[PDB]
Amino acid sequence: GKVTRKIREETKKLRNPRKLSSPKYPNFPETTQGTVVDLVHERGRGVPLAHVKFNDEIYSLIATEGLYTGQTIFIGDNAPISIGNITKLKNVPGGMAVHSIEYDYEDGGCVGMTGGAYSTVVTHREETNETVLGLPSGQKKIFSSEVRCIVGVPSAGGIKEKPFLKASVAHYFNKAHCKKWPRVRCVAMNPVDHKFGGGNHQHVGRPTTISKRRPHAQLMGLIGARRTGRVK
Amino acid sequence: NGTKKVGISGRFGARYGSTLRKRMKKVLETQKKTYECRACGKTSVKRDVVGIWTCRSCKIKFAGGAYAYVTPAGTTFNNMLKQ
RNA sequence: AAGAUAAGCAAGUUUAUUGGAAGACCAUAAUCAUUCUGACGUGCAAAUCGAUGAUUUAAGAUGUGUAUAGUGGCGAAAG
RNA sequence: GAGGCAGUAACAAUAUAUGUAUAGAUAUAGACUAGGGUUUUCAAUUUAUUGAAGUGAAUCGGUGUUAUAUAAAAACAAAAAAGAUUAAUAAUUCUUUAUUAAAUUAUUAUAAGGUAACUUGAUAAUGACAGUAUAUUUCAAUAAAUUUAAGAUAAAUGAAUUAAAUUUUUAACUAUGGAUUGUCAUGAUAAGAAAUAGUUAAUUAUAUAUACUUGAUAAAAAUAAAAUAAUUUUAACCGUACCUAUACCGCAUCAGGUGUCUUUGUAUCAUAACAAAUAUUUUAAAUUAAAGUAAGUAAGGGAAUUCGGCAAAUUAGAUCUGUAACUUUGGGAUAAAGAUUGGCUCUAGCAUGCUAGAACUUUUACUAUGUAAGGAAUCUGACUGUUUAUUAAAAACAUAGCUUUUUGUAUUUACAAGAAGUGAAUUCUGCCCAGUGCAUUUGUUAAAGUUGUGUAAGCGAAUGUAAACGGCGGGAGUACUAUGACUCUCUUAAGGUAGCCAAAUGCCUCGUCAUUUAAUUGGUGACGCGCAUGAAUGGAGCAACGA
RNA sequence: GACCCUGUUGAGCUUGACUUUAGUAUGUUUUAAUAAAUAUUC
RNA sequence: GUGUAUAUGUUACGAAGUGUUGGAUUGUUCACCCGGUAAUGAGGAACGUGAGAUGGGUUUAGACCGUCGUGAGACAGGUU
Ligand SMILES: [Mg+2]
Ligand SMILES: [Mg+2]
Ligand SMILES: [Mg+2]
Ligand SMILES: [Mg+2]
Ligand SMILES: [Mg+2]
Ligand SMILES: [Mg+2]
Ligand SMILES: [Mg+2]
Ligand SMILES: [Mg+2]
Ligand SMILES: [Mg+2]
Ligand SMILES: [Mg+2]
Ligand SMILES: [Mg+2]
Ligand SMILES: [Mg+2]
Ligand SMILES: [Mg+2]
Ligand SMILES: [Mg+2]
Ligand SMILES: [Mg+2]
Ligand SMILES: [Mg+2]
Ligand SMILES: [Mg+2]
Ligand SMILES: [Mg+2]
Ligand SMILES: [Mg+2]
Ligand SMILES: [Mg+2]
Ligand SMILES: [Mg+2]
Ligand SMILES: [Mg+2]
Ligand SMILES: [Mg+2]
Ligand SMILES: [Mg+2]
Ligand SMILES: [Mg+2]
Ligand SMILES: [Mg+2]
Ligand SMILES: [Mg+2]
Ligand SMILES: [Mg+2]
Ligand SMILES: [Mg+2]
Ligand SMILES: [Mg+2]
Ligand SMILES: [Mg+2]
Ligand SMILES: [Mg+2]
Ligand SMILES: [Mg+2]
Ligand SMILES: [Mg+2]
Ligand SMILES: [Mg+2]
Ligand SMILES: [Mg+2]
Ligand SMILES: [Mg+2]
Ligand SMILES: [Mg+2]
Ligand SMILES: [Mg+2]
Ligand SMILES: [Mg+2]
Ligand SMILES: [Mg+2]
Ligand SMILES: [Mg+2]
Ligand SMILES: [Zn+2]
Repeated sequence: GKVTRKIREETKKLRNPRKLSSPKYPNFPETTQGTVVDLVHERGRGVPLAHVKFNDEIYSLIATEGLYTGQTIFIGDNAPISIGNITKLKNVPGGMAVHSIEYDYEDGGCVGMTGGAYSTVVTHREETNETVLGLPSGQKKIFSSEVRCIVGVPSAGGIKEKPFLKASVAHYFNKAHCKKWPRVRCVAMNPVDHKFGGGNHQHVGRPTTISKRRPHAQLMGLIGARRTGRVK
Repeated sequence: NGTKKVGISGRFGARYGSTLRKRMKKVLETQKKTYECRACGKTSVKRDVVGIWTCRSCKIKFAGGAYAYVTPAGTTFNNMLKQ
């Protein structure tokens, strides 16, 4: 046969990988004050970024919900908690919304980068100095304290309301996000290109649930499912 | 005035279905509307980019949602900080 | 189609204008290839010619520069 | 090396008694780049052969910067134009008037003025960035008037036709002021309107100001200073002829193919067509064959021809009346169906070149060129789109919409990133885990090591899972005849529910009934023990759309 | 001769055909020193 | 000849001179109806005749449904 589509797409990512910003905030020993300068828009991502200014140095950050040009925010380990400020994790009471959490201390940020997605805090445990967070995916993860984070819900709202009612709307989405579009179903192909292909009618003939035990080039279909079907 | 119940979604004509054009009328009403400026008090705030709202008079940009000036999940977290 | 203005009748509702949205409709130049199973068929031509047709601001057409090589590449998919 | 067929097929063939002319005929024409390389010009000898001559740059290209460890003769960048000369070069030679940069000379302000916006020698700025619609009429061009010149008519004409030149207030900001006011459209103002006084500019159509579409918001880097006058054997290296199709590529003087720009006159929407401009071109016969390739016309009948109305014919522009069933309420619709159209002389409106009405007249008026045949039903695909260069353009592919699954240590961070199936909207999505797969959890099984002994995953067993692969029976009696609501019985994982049909799915089969026709194996509507229909391997359904 | 047949002549493709292999999972041996705790054998 | 009164039939012998013609359905040959006439007779010639024509079916490479096969695939089953 020939090399299929999945392996040929990953080696096309090594010839020209996709490029993004990775915005991080600095670290400062005591509480300082900074000003918001302007709001911009990037090519790949939907959430707008913000340029703040600490000690006559301009950095880049993800914009929170209510933010206007010229406003003042504070950064430090013991800043007061309000909209757009960045404090330590232990100060916030249970029930609020944070949107950039570093895994360890003195890191930029790891969790909650996209627009419209936020996390919640559920508790504090004074023994061993740990707090449990509620991830946007729905899983409870235990975080160590003394990491610092930003208070508020991120901007850009709910983008998934109105559909791509035309085909032309989805053309410019996948082109900016560097994905392959359109896609051909694997049953329509000839049996050289794909395992499911060929035949006299369009059907599969093999079970579509494939274990994870098998090697890398044999993985296709619903890989390693614990369940299949509508629940009710 | 010419339309009975379609409204702004009459540009689509007689395609894409029925309930797909209902979902367009909810979103396109709140996108093209102008709002009050929180700074200057005038009604000149419009949208130009996804997530960026700016005023015509005072020229001050505000962060916000995709299609609305305020987000319903955005206003509930302002109340719990007031207490 | 939204938006806006007036004149009537009496919370609203008829009539007349202004405005110019849409993967809306139609032609020339340019492009493609449905039918005559027309012409030609040691041909003008190792795939052309005539009439008839389809097409229009876009998921279009095109020059140059850089990247992808044979159990390999590229593919809105006919091997 | 040379025959027959055979001088056969197939191609080329304008007029003049005197001419470097008078006529006819066909073809739009001209510049930069890619490719060609002396084909350029002249002389001599007959699209040939030989021999000479010809390409002149401080301001026209390259040489310079870069496209997120080798990239631009169309992106960025110091500076010029006329008028003439040669057999052939000319923003390059010559005349006239200019501009840039570098080296040497002569001279010198170190600040004034305005309440303010700002004016004058008195530095630290940028290269640099989508698309569409409307309003300006800058130039230019038309039209008119005038002044010189040209060509023709048997005649006639308030003086025709052609050429050259000369002419035809708005936006910001400042000071007073204290509440109104604009655009073709949307408006602007106590974060100060109108009205006054004033200071800057008016970007030359590839411009200016507004508005509109987007899960698309529309490149990089080298690059800076300034007053007045003068000077120069100061400004290096390479290409500058000619052809745009009979001087390229297809083995050719090939009806094919090949990037960009410019181009005059009539043309009441345009298109089509004709004429200008410019370039090429010389001599057989003819009222007569048959059968061909094109273009025309036809008495009476009107699809009887044929697998099939294949080919041809009819309709058509513009103004006024009028417009159905169905529907996803937007459409269907320019539905269908009728009536009018010339020429000349006037009247009436205001926006002054557009529109209504009236009288007179004729071998009657969009029709030279261009320009929809219409209606009623069925099957299938939602739509715009794409595809076997050279026998298949479709019911195939794609698409939005719906659903399942993997990942919390992503240069990117779960409204994100990989893997699969169906195919817009409306209404539905029934039963089965025995078989094969997939997931989760507590009998059999290798080697190496130790004086000797012991300990692996996997397979097997238990529990979940069918919008995972898939599957969804048969026989007997029982209420004038007839049928079986009801009952009995073999087994199995469960025994096809809601729906639909001789359908693109029914062998017997040209099934049975009705209707369409003079006559039907065709079409449509009903019937069902369905050889072998059936639910996201999706079932049912047609509004809009279809070479 | 593309249809059909023969040849101990070939090639593209599939799989519960025969024989094997890249990748991957799990054992054993190699692994810095030190102190302590716990369990199993004697 | 007659189970031939006339009319209308039926059987036998001689006889190839001349006639045997129009349409609806199907790819048809075959088949079956309508209309008419004196009478729509049976057949051969490489199952006459493609450098005479047409290309509807059959019969390469696109594609759909139903049945079989775990699968590539198959069907003198049905379509374009
Ligand atoms: Mg295929
Ligand atoms: Mg394979
Ligand atoms: Mg299917
Ligand atoms: Mg269109
Ligand atoms: Mg032909
Ligand atoms: Mg190579
Ligand atoms: Mg094939
Ligand atoms: Mg000839
Ligand atoms: Mg020569
Ligand atoms: Mg010359
Ligand atoms: Mg000159
Ligand atoms: Mg030259
Ligand atoms: Mg030249
Ligand atoms: Mg050319
Ligand atoms: Mg030629
Ligand atoms: Mg003749
Ligand atoms: Mg006739
Ligand atoms: Mg006639
Ligand atoms: Mg007929
Ligand atoms: Mg006939
Ligand atoms: Mg026709
Ligand atoms: Mg008249
Ligand atoms: Mg289609
Ligand atoms: Mg083809
Ligand atoms: Mg087509
Ligand atoms: Mg074709
Ligand atoms: Mg499809
Ligand atoms: Mg659906
Ligand atoms: Mg099972
Ligand atoms: Mg179940
Ligand atoms: Mg049933
Ligand atoms: Mg049906
Ligand atoms: Mg019948
Ligand atoms: Mg043998
Ligand atoms: Mg072999
Ligand atoms: Mg015979
Ligand atoms: Mg024969
Ligand atoms: Mg033939
Ligand atoms: Mg013959
Ligand atoms: Mg055929
Ligand atoms: Mg099967
Ligand atoms: Mg078949
Ligand atoms: Zn404002």
